[PDB]
Amino acid sequence: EVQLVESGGGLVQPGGSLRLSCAASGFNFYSSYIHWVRQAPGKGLEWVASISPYSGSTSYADSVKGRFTISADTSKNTAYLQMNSLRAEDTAVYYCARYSWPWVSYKPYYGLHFSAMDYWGQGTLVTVSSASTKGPSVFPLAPSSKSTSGGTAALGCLVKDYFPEPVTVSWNSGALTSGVHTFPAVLQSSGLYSLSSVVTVPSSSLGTQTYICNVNHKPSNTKVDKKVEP
Amino acid sequence: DIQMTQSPSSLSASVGDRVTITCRASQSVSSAVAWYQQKPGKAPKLLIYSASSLYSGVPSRFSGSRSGTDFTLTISSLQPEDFATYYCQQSVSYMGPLTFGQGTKVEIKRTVAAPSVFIFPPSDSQLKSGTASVVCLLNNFYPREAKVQWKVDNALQSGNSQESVTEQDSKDSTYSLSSTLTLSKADYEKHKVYACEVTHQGLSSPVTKSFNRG
Amino acid sequence: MELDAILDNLSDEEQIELLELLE
Repeated sequence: EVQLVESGGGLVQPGGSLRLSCAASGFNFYSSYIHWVRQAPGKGLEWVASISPYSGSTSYADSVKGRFTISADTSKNTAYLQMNSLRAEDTAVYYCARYSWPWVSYKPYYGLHFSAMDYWGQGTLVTVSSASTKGPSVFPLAPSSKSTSGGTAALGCLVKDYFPEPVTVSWNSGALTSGVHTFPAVLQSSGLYSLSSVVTVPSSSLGTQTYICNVNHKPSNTKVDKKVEP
Repeated sequence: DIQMTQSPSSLSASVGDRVTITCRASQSVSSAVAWYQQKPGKAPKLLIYSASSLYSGVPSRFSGSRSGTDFTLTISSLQPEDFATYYCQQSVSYMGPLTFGQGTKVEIKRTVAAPSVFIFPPSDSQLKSGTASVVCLLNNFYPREAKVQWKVDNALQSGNSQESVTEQDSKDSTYSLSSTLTLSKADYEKHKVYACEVTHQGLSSPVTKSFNRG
Repeated sequence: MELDAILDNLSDEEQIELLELLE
């Protein structure tokens, strides 16, 4: 069906450049407006740029004029955001989204109808930082000995000393999803991130049932599997 | 430029309540107003377009109305899965700047729930690297406010801890908290009892979970 | 009918004046 897949985000030093791409699948790309909308961590939505892909007409937010260039290839049904002179305040998740044409229509006896962003991509994270890429270390949070065997236990994994975000954590290669809490990372005094991923399991299962957290940090190409024993 | 002033910045309501979110445009935006719902870590989802039209597939409890420059998103029957940040957005300038509005965080109000408290010593693996992380977990509590105090051989700690809270659970409306105490391997081995003491409205008395290093 | 081609050649003020005529 309709899909927007974004690519090209990552870690970049201040003043550098990045190029985001957004590949559109299940709709007429010639008959759309494409927008880039960004969200800095924990902040609101900020429109960045718009393009009409066929006529190539563009619009930019004042925050990015002269630094960013939105473009589109109607052959590849792919829109692009070329970002130059990146600053720390450009750090955000960058979203691709779509207006179906027309922007506004008028129908007699029914009035005006304005298009809205009905399809958004999943977003791509852009981090503007001088800090260096580092893969994580994974440690078990072992379920406690201070314990009965008749109730609920908690176990988990500590994913520390990595940069940049994000980290994905699954349990038992995805087979265990209920009772999982993967916490927001906090930035340690090292300048690196650290988070915990915990699960509550039946206390009777421990030691028999195998519990592995699967940590993936794609920025560093790092995949670690940590088995968590008591 | 054209500003969307979105009032309340946040609100808390019970399941089934009627909730209204407001957006005032600094000047005329006609009916070029959309309403989006954003859950944590996900792209915004369109709820309302052209200020009053329900987007296809959206539950009927979401509706939008316009009076002049005032735009209202109404959630007539609040559901637990409606925990989210909502944003208005204007598009009255054809291929011109689109502006949003600061958002409204909607928390779901539920009965008081006490946290389940667990403590985790550092792995031998991490100690072999030279640092020690002691983790305290607070599971599935509600209200979100909670206090964690670390005590090492009964000495209160300060400055060596970092916290993180999950987003409100979309299904049971609870929170969870992770507190991490960081010590050097040497300072860690120079002490015995590591305790996490938790204060929360759902607990008659503060609850301590402890372990001994040996 | 589509209004985009019309609005593309109107000022912001002209655009809103047209849109308000069509309400």
